[PDB]
Amino acid sequence: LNSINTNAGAMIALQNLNGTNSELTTVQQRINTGKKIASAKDNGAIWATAKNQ
Amino acid sequence: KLQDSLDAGVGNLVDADLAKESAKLQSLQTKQQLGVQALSIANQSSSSILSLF
Amino acid sequence: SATAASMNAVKDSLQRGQSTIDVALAAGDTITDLLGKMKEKALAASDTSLNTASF
Repeated sequence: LNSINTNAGAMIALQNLNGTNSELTTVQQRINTGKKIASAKDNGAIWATAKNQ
Repeated sequence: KLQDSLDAGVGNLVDADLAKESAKLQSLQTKQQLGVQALSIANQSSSSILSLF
Repeated sequence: SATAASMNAVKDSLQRGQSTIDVALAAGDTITDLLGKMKEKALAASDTSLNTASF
C-alpha cells in the first residue's frame, strides 16, 4: 500500500508517543506531589481511607 | 483508536496504490504514441490507388 | 483475466477482517487493564484487618 492520503504508520507512532507522554506526565506529577495517590483519580478507595485516617 | 481504525479502513477501501500507476502511465503513453502512428499509417491507404491510373 | 480481477474483493475482505481484529485487540487491552485493577481490589478486600468503610 503506497497511499498518499492515509498514513496508518504515523497514526500508530502517534499513539505510542501519546502513551509515552502520559506515562511521563504521570511520573512528573508523582515526583512533584511526592505521592503515588495525590487525588481520588489515582485510587478512590485508598484515597478515601487515607483521607479519613 | 477506533477513529484511527475507521480512517485506516476507509483508506484501505478507496486509496489507490500509486506505485502501479507510476508504470501504467508510461506504458499507456507509449501505447498512445503507437496508436497515433498506427492510425496515421491507416489514413494513407487510399493514396496507393492513385498510382494505379 | 476475470479470475485475476476478482482478487481485489479477496484482499478487501482480508483487510476488513484485520481491522475488526484490531478493534477487538484495543477493547481487550482495556479489559485486561480493568481486570488487573479488579484483582488488586479483591486482593485488598480479602484482608480481614480493614474497617467496614474501606471494604
